[PDB]
Amino acid sequence: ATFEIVNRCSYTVWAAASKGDAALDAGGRQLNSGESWTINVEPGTKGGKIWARTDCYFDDSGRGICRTGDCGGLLQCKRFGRPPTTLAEFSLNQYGKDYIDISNIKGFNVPMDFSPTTRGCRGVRCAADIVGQCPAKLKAPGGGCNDACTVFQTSEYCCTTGKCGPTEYSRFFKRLCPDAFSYVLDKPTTVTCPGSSNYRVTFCPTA
Repeated sequence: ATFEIVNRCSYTVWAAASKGDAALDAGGRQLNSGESWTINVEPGTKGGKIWARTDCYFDDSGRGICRTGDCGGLLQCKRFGRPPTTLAEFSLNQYGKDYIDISNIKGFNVPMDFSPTTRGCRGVRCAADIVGQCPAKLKAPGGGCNDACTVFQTSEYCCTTGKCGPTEYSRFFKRLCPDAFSYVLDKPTTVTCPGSSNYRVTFCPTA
């Protein structure tokens, strides 16, 4: 499957793509404002994620740091990134279909659209100004808006026991972005797409 990753933000981002225990394609790349990077993701990839990283530094060997979304200091990510990270999430070729969503469960750093470029379904978007409107207790001093599990480490926010409800913090993310997951047991906003669809992830889709 191809994923076209497009940075429409006015700032550079370092895109990342991983399934948690491995890179997808090269795992990460710099995207200046307006640049597009197309990756190939193996069919059947389960639990894949794409995100943006901000304010990164890397040396000539590809090691360094990002202020949001850092994946163990690597330019080419092979693990998931440090919150806060808006997440494009997908599982491909699962019994004939693909499944896509956007999640704020790991916080928000950059607005995003995640849409098919092929027929048969609809995209999802979280492009409100969540960082500007972020509750004071969730603001990440490094940049971004953390989720409440990251900040407070409770069973209720992290849904550790499997039985959590919405919270004042999850409801903030859900009010600003109704079509993204705001907590683990949110009513799902997953879209079913034809198996083997192709996609575009656009950072900062609106102005």
